[PDB]
Amino acid sequence: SNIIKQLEQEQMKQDVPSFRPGDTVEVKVWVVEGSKKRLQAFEGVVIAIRNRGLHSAFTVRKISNGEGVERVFQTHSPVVDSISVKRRGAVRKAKLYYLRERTGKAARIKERLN
Amino acid sequence: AVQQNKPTRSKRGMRRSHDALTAVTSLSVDKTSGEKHLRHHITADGYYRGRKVIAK
Amino acid sequence: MIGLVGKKVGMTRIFTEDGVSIPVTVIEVEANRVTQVKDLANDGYRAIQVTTGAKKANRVTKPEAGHFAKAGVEAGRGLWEFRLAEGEEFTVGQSISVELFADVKKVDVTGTSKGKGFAGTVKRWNFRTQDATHGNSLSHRVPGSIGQNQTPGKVFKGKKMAGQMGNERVTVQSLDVVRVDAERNLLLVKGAVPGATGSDLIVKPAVKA
Amino acid sequence: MRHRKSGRQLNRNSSHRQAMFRNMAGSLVRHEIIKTTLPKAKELRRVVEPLITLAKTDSVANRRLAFARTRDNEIVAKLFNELGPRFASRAGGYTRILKCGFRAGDNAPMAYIELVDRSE
Amino acid sequence: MIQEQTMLNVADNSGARRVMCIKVLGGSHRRYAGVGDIIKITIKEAIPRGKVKKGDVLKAVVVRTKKGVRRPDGSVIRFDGNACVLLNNNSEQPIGTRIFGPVTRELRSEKFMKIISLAPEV
Amino acid sequence: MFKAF
RNA sequence: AGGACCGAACCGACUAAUGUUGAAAAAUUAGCGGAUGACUUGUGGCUGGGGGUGAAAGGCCAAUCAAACCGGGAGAUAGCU
RNA sequence: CACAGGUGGUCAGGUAGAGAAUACCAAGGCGCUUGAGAGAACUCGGGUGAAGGAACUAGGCAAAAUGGUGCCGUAACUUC
RNA sequence: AAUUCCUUGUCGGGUAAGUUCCGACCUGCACGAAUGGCGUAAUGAUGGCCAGGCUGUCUCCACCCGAGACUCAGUGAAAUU
RNA sequence: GAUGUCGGCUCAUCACAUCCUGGGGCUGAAGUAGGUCCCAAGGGUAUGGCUGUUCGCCAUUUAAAGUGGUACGCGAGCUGGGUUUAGAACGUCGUGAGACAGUUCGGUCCCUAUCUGCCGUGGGCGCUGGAGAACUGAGGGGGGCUGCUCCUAGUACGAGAGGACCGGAGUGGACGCAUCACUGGUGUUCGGGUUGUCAUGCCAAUGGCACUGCCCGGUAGCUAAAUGCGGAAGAGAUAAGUGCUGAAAGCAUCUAAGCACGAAACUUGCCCCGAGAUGAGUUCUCCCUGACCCUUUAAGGGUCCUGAAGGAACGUUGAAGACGACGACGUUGAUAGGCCGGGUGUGUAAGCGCAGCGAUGCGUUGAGCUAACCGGUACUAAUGAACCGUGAGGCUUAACCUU
Ligand SMILES: [Mg+2]
Ligand SMILES: [Mg+2]
Ligand SMILES: [Mg+2]
Ligand SMILES: [Mg+2]
Ligand SMILES: [Mg+2]
Ligand SMILES: [Mg+2]
Ligand SMILES: [Mg+2]
Ligand SMILES: [Mg+2]
Ligand SMILES: [Mg+2]
Ligand SMILES: [Mg+2]
Ligand SMILES: [Mg+2]
Ligand SMILES: [Mg+2]
Ligand SMILES: [Mg+2]
Ligand SMILES: [Mg+2]
Ligand SMILES: [Mg+2]
Ligand SMILES: [Mg+2]
Ligand SMILES: [Mg+2]
Ligand SMILES: [Mg+2]
Ligand SMILES: [Mg+2]
Ligand SMILES: [Mg+2]
Ligand SMILES: [Mg+2]
Ligand SMILES: [Mg+2]
Ligand SMILES: [Mg+2]
Ligand SMILES: [Mg+2]
Ligand SMILES: [Mg+2]
Ligand SMILES: [Mg+2]
Ligand SMILES: [Mg+2]
Ligand SMILES: [Mg+2]
Ligand SMILES: [Mg+2]
Ligand SMILES: [Mg+2]
Ligand SMILES: [Mg+2]
Ligand SMILES: [Mg+2]
Ligand SMILES: [Mg+2]
Ligand SMILES: [Mg+2]
Repeated sequence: SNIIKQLEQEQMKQDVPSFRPGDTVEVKVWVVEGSKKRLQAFEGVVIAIRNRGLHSAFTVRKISNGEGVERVFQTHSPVVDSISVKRRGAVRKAKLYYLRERTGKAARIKERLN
Repeated sequence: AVQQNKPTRSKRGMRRSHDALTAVTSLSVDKTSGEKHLRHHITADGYYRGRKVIAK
Repeated sequence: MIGLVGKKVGMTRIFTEDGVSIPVTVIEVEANRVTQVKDLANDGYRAIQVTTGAKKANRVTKPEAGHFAKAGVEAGRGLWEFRLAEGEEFTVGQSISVELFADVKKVDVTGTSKGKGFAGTVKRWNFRTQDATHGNSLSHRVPGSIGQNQTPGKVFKGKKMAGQMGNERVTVQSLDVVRVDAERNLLLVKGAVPGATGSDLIVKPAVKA
Repeated sequence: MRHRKSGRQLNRNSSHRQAMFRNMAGSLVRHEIIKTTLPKAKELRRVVEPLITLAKTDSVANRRLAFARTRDNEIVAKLFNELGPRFASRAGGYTRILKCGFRAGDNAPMAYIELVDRSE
Repeated sequence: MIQEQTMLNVADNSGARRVMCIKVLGGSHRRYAGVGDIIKITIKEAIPRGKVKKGDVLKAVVVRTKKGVRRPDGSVIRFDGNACVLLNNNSEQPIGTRIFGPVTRELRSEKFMKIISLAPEV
Repeated sequence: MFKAF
């Protein structure tokens, strides 16, 4: 699969930062409003990350206007511009799917002060 | 579920035409010990490919 | 129009500046050496016999190697034929590469499907499964009735039944050509194609047009 | 379907299958040569050989890991004291399978499995 | 994936709390209604003194689903619950005057520009 | 088993 | 105190599946009812066929019951096959 | 029948537990008299499941679910 | 109505839609007072109906773990004809 | 001396007196939308509430929710709710035993497939020397549905309301095919958390059992809900039908001679099987160039020499597979395992120190472990051979190469 590796390698984003499950991440995504392009910020807690090279993706959960929302971002897609870690959280599990059943105080994540 | 007529000897024989066994095509000879054996199997005295694989 | 024989390297994702992701099957098309030309005067039809790849010299039968020697070509994986229309001609030993598809918008891909072995009617023919409860006795996913009593007194030919599924030639039509990379002998086609990774693959111009 | 899957079930559940190879693996370490059915010998390769690789480097953590996979201190001592040093230079392939006909009781195919350095 | 017998929350102030889908319009044997699809619904719970009452048969457009919405780049947007906006049966126009919760871009059509304008997010 | 009346 | 309550042994047999040339001529598996009482159980005894016994289903009376089983009248009779 | 049935008493260990339930063990006794491979349909006994949640069906059949201690609290109807 | 033929009677409730269910009407084919009438707390492996929870019951099946099925060695049936 | 019922489920197949889609004639057909008749069977031709129901009514959809035959198709395929055993009760009839196309509650659905048929998959032989490949395509099968929006055009039409045909574009429903790149499911062969108990002497650390003990995540593979594609244009001959020229019949007349158009039907076009197509085809390569002996002297038998092409067998095995089969490889070798490196998944191992009375926390440390995956590596196993298969391939005639 060296052919696939070269094809995927040539189009992998290079400025991807380092982030982990449980850290609050803000992602800038291109949104097209007619002819004019625009950027909107989606900020939330990273509850799941899959690393597959070009096919890597991560899931961000946020509560917006009283409704829970989950977005699965393709990290290397051109749609996403930059990733910023506003806060670093310490968790014991790779996947935080249990957060879906909690809200408010029960959903708090302790900060990772390494 | 069960037959309506007794099948004949002929039908019985034809069904058994494919039940015949096949003999081993040939038997390999150990390079040094000299006993005939199945290919890729050790000989009676434990030899294989000219080396005494098994002590017994 | 003449096609080419390639190998299913795998599947990949191609990103576009507009933000759209195109799933592309990567097909490697090495040099296609023509081994024989079929003529009306001798064979009754116009076609070209081609071979691709290489195979170990210890396993090329001189009946096959002699065929390659006749055309002065190195033995390939196998032999395939393509029909010739009125306007195209070729010479024995000519090497054809992936640029032939550089001017082709759509291609036709054929290959052997993945073998599912002995498949039941539910999997093979999308038969509806019967009740899993409510008294059903050993007939949860059985085919059911297969006839209409005495009047026909038989099962009609072509009745859908359990049997071998897959492992057969299949053609997928009207696949967009995303990109042609003649510097690495690769062809990218949108969508999936029959067969597993590394299987022989035949690519032809879209007949449907 | 069985596409690209590995590991023979051998008509046993996971618990029984795991236990059998733990005992058989210890037997091969204790006795440099054993007799068993051909399919079992092939499956055993994926159990005993990794243990020998673990014994290549001697450490408290590795010994405890070996103990968890054999549950026999005598085998663990054999792995790290004798087998490890002997196979220090070999890059895998610490076991060899030899076919020895068929079992009289049920005609099962039998094959000897042994360490490659049994020569003495 | 919205079918018959599925319960949906109401994302508008028409007065209904949760409605019951009774038909997936737009085809024969059609069984699924994603975001932006119109469905026939019956109101099950509603607030008093609202402009709609329990037992009314209307149609609504799905604005949020647990199964989520797929984007061209492969990204998927999921919501914690299914929601819909009630529409007038004859004119297929929104009945409520305010939308609750985030809305998805797939309803960016001339027939649903009213919902997008009134939506709080995107 | 069966009956016919 | 209780023909009281929950629940094992014990005695029952409501549902489902399996089995239906069964492991079994009535069972197994998972649930289920009673479980100090009109309870259950060991040993022995008594009631005999137009009779017994029956909280009553024509149930049961040795895998047999709108009249048990065995022998006899008997080679009943059969305008039927 | 070397049959997944039936058959009355006596003895009653350890940890957890209200317990002779249940789990793992002691003493003690066993692995049930065809095996070896393969890992198709289908059947049997089980595990998990995206979104929906009785739309199944004669019928929520079957499955899933509830499940223990204390403490708070508990309606109509009651022969109290 | 365990009783009603006509009959899915008529009206109301429940459902988006109810030959069933609940309430009422009385035109009771063919209720009725110890072969008992009408009520009735509690009880029921009892009949009908509804709701919450719950789910592969289903939309629509997918995967997996075991015992058969399949192959090899040994033993070796049956109904039927 | 036995042909098992209503309905449901599953799976269907045919007819055309056609429900939708297609082509037309009339219309009391302005348009839109209808009415009626003709041709057309290629495809398609609802989910629910009540009831055992078919049916029917009702709710809401659809381009339409066609009518029938097939033992009122289909119980050695399922179900057993209804009828139609034994129990019991109501009303009713009878003095009574009992009885009721009256109503109520409860109530055993057996069969391991011999043959035909059908769905798959092999063996044998044949195709006239043998062998390895690629093909021609006689034949056969699969596929054939359709909505909505936009443009043409608010144009034709109409007083207005309303509102096109004919042609284009886009996006859907259902169905079918393929595949795992993505989103997910599963993942009892990968990590981790945790309850009870037992054991490894003990602490520590681990293992067994308890549905995988209960759980949280998960690689490969499989897979749909996931995402790619498909139905067609085009051609030929036509149905109903509309026409050209044109007589029989000075006219007329689509017809008798001669021409043209005409539909999802038909033959092709697209996809798949296919020379057992015994009518057994074609093309391109490869292999064999010896002695004799007998009489029943002929497509004769037999001995010696010879054993080619190739195949089979065995072994390592496969995203091939029930078994056969099929594909890869066998040292002149990456076929499988292991090994090395990497990637995934889990989430900071063990040991030791540092803080705390302690549970525990922190440091070493994104550590340790890591299945099927990726790129490599002969460390292990794929043996030197034997086995099968031969030695120039009938006759007649013809056309050539000839003497
Ligand atoms: Mg396969
Ligand atoms: Mg049964
Ligand atoms: Mg079953
Ligand atoms: Mg016939
Ligand atoms: Mg077995
Ligand atoms: Mg276990
Ligand atoms: Mg009591
Ligand atoms: Mg009790
Ligand atoms: Mg029981
Ligand atoms: Mg009686
Ligand atoms: Mg008896
Ligand atoms: Mg007499
Ligand atoms: Mg007599
Ligand atoms: Mg026994
Ligand atoms: Mg116990
Ligand atoms: Mg299995
Ligand atoms: Mg689910
Ligand atoms: Mg239904
Ligand atoms: Mg139940
Ligand atoms: Mg349960
Ligand atoms: Mg009433
Ligand atoms: Mg009375
Ligand atoms: Mg009682
Ligand atoms: Mg056998
Ligand atoms: Mg008869
Ligand atoms: Mg046609
Ligand atoms: Mg209906
Ligand atoms: Mg209901
Ligand atoms: Mg019938
Ligand atoms: Mg039936
Ligand atoms: Mg039948
Ligand atoms: Mg019944
Ligand atoms: Mg009568
Ligand atoms: Mg300890």
